[PDB]
Amino acid sequence: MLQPKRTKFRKMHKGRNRGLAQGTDVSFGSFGLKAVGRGRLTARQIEAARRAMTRAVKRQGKIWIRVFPDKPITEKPLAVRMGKGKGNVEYWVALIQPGKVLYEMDGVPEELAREAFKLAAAKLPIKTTFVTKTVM
Amino acid sequence: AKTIKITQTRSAIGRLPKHKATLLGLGLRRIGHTVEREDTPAIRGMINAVSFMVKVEE
Amino acid sequence: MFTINAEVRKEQGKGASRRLRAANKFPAIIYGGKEAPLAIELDHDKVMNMQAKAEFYSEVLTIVVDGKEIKVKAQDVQRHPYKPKLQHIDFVRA
Amino acid sequence: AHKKAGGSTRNGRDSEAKRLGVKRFGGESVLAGSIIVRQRGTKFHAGANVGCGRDHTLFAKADGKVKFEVKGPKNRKFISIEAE
RNA sequence: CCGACUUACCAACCCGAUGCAAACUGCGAAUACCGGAGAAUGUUAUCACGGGAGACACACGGCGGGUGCUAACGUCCGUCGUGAAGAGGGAAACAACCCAGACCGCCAGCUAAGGUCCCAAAGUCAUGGUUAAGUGGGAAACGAUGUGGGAAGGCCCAGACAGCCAGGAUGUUGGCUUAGAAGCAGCCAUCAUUUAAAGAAAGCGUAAUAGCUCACUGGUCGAGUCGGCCUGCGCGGAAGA
RNA sequence: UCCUCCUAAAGAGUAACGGAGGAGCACGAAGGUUGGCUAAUCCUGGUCGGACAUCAGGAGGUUAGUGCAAUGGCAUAAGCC
RNA sequence: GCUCAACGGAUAAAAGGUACUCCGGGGAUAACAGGCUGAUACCGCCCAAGAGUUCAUAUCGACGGCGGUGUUUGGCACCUCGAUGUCGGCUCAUCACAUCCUGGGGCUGAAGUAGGUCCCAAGGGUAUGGCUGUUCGCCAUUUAAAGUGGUACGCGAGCUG
RNA sequence: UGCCUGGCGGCCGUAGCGCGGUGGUCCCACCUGACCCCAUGCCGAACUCAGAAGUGAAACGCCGUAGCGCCGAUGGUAGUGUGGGGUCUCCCCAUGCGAGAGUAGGGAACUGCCAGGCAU
Ligand SMILES: [Mg+2]
Ligand SMILES: [Mg+2]
Ligand SMILES: [Mg+2]
Ligand SMILES: [Mg+2]
Ligand SMILES: [Mg+2]
Ligand SMILES: [Mg+2]
Ligand SMILES: [Mg+2]
Ligand SMILES: [Mg+2]
Ligand SMILES: [Mg+2]
Ligand SMILES: [Mg+2]
Ligand SMILES: [Mg+2]
Ligand SMILES: [Mg+2]
Ligand SMILES: [Mg+2]
Ligand SMILES: [Mg+2]
Ligand SMILES: [Mg+2]
Ligand SMILES: [Mg+2]
Ligand SMILES: [Mg+2]
Ligand SMILES: [Mg+2]
Ligand SMILES: [Mg+2]
Ligand SMILES: [Mg+2]
Ligand SMILES: [Mg+2]
Ligand SMILES: [Mg+2]
Ligand SMILES: [Mg+2]
Ligand SMILES: [Mg+2]
Ligand SMILES: [Mg+2]
Ligand SMILES: [Mg+2]
Ligand SMILES: [Mg+2]
Ligand SMILES: [Mg+2]
Ligand SMILES: [Mg+2]
Ligand SMILES: [Mg+2]
Ligand SMILES: [Mg+2]
Ligand SMILES: [Mg+2]
Ligand SMILES: [Mg+2]
Ligand SMILES: [Mg+2]
Ligand SMILES: [Mg+2]
Ligand SMILES: [Mg+2]
Ligand SMILES: [Mg+2]
Ligand SMILES: [Mg+2]
Ligand SMILES: [Mg+2]
Repeated sequence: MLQPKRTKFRKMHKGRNRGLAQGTDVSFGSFGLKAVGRGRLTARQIEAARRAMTRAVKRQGKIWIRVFPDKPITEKPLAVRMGKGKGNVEYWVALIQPGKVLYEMDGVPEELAREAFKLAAAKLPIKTTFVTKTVM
Repeated sequence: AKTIKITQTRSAIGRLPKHKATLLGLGLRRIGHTVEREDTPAIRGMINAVSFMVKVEE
Repeated sequence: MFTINAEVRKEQGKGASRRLRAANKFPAIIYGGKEAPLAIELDHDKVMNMQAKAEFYSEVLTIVVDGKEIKVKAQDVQRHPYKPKLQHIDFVRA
Repeated sequence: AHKKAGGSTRNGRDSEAKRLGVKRFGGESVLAGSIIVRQRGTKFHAGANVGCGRDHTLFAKADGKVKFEVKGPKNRKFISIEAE
């Protein structure tokens, strides 16, 4: 369960998920999972994908999480009316723009890394793709 | 003094207040109305602002 | 060793560059030395297959513009955020 | 119950807007005593023919034309007046 | 009496590479606003004073947001438009959407949005292409030798992809483990040999064997074939009184 | 009721039972003026003394300080004597 | 000289009950139903760690993801306060299919009997009582079966109360 | 007129750091002494006074050098005003404006008045 250890404030505005991404390159490993669509990744979603992806490669190589849930999401309880202040923080999410690399992988063959990212992307709401490192 | 002809081709019902004032400063009152205006950069700026709804012949 | 047939850009800007990429060419620049920088456009797909090699980004490339030779180096590349496309390429002479 | 009673917020407070900012900009012709900028602290410093009040209000000490400029080693923003 | 080392532990500060922020800023627009000058246009459209008001329940739509579930024909602000207080044409019907502001008359013409097979006014118009789903004329993740287009790649008259015939063999039942692990529960290795070829085996099978295919190879046939990438339009996913 | 920040869309202003915090004082010096002075933190060495007291040097440069919240400001200090 | 702090300060000086109630109003504003929405709920599907002696997908299915319906608990306050009678029962129904039985079929960890799970199918059929106002629920005994939901949680100018 | 130095500015990092070298005629700085003028929460450290033996060490000035700081295009991208579109949580098209970061590069300041010393 990825989550900031402490925060300056406990609630944040809804905001908008606009623009393209920063960090669209495979900077740490050799292979990567790149987000094609935009949306929200919950810490549970990110962690479930990480379990499948690290277990797929039989605990070999190295696994990098490139995204962090830093945006808290509040939800009003069931059967409460509108107003009476903002809701309580239920979970955390990261905002995802098209092109952002979500996971990186190294130390394993490309055919195995491709299969591992397939299982991992089965857990994510956003469309993904397989990318490799390139020399700029 | 290219003294160009300005015609209004579209209506000014739900236009911005700035666009309505630009038509009034150009001297256009209705669709199809044609006016005589001297060719100055000040006038060309007016035409550019409301170019979507006026046409120029010269 | 790679020969790149490129034609100098007639018009530049955001609208022109987006029109160019829709027509399957993409802009690039050649700067360096003392001559003024030259803005060229060139075919996306030919260079896309060419740059799949790792030696493209190190060895000396050839660019042909108006039948005249310019010796350049692939200084930088801007890629599309998710599609396998090249936004722009920075070339340095010699 | 049929409805669930809510809580209460604790953030309802705010203070009145103080109408700070620049009153006369560059090129304004001002009389003596005219307030140029109302400030918290000295974001703009007093230049020639410009005085600074107790709350750091910059005001004209002469009739003339307002001019903003950047001077000094610290690149601070000074307001002066060309007497006209 | 002050010492000098050491190891696979923890390791702050610092360095390099990465992201995030309404209550972060060493940067920073477009617009908006204020002021000065100039022309043109505008029935003074501007300000001041005075007589009379009404109104202070707003609504939807666009754009920028808070709240809510980026739920609501929800709620709360900014700004613009419309309705209110606005007819006419279009969106089947449909205050708020699109076009457009009705002084009156005409059995006159041109156009806007939107349209032109019939209802129902006007193209059964012209040229090129795509779809076979009545898609068009509701809906996603995901799935699939649907189909069109593009760039490249592997192999091929030294015989290529099917298919058919024949082989697919000796260390060897590799070792470890295990009640058994005999190519094929699981671990490490994955090497040698005769070869035209053959894997310490891709899969089926056995309690373990056995057995059956595949990879690969020789012949037979005698001309193209295989797999990804990008992309257009389709297909399934798709159940309500 | 009042103050500070955000919402607040780079002039002003701008709502919600929106997000966060404070005030109902204090000081005859903590005011005026003149003169003078410049921190936090860390390293090294040093009696009790150690992570951390006073001292010397160095680094560093406001990362401190402001009678009390927050923002803006402050070295010519608005900070200290 | 005013916590006149309800801080532009009604008076120097003031709390409650009303189902015994009453008047003027409002769908400007709640309870029933309709409407919008679909967080929740229900149904379906996607990926498969694992359970299943061995074997992911006979049967299930963790961590997660995407939809459908309008169907529960909700959210809103658009309609009705110059009245839309509100639960259950009785009588009479009618539709949808996400099928309870009967009919047809695929797979099975389907020997047969008997099942399990999907696909097709709405022609017909689809309990009686005990206890509680109950709908439900538990229980007794049947049945081939005792379906799920919509119809103002169908039906009071048809009855009950 | 050339160089060196001091003071007061312009300017506000292309100008500031670091590293290396270089200067004592004059100047500058260190420096000598201090009942004294004056001063230290003590202290002639600083401030002050009386002086010029020594020295350019530090500092300060100057010269050189990119390990930094800093400045920095062209092109592209983000955004965005106006108008129009879509598959409308977000985009796209026409047109106008057009960053930030980064890159190639630049870069060891330039300059004004006066006063002094050396040289002509
Ligand atoms: Mg554009
Ligand atoms: Mg608070
Ligand atoms: Mg009122
Ligand atoms: Mg009101
Ligand atoms: Mg309003
Ligand atoms: Mg509303
Ligand atoms: Mg109007
Ligand atoms: Mg009215
Ligand atoms: Mg109308
Ligand atoms: Mg009509
Ligand atoms: Mg006509
Ligand atoms: Mg006709
Ligand atoms: Mg035709
Ligand atoms: Mg259809
Ligand atoms: Mg076996
Ligand atoms: Mg489909
Ligand atoms: Mg403002
Ligand atoms: Mg603004
Ligand atoms: Mg009051
Ligand atoms: Mg009041
Ligand atoms: Mg009454
Ligand atoms: Mg009434
Ligand atoms: Mg109402
Ligand atoms: Mg209701
Ligand atoms: Mg309302
Ligand atoms: Mg109704
Ligand atoms: Mg009523
Ligand atoms: Mg009535
Ligand atoms: Mg069925
Ligand atoms: Mg029949
Ligand atoms: Mg009975
Ligand atoms: Mg029913
Ligand atoms: Mg009923
Ligand atoms: Mg009835
Ligand atoms: Mg009756
Ligand atoms: Mg009756
Ligand atoms: Mg540029
Ligand atoms: Mg720049
Ligand atoms: Mg730059």
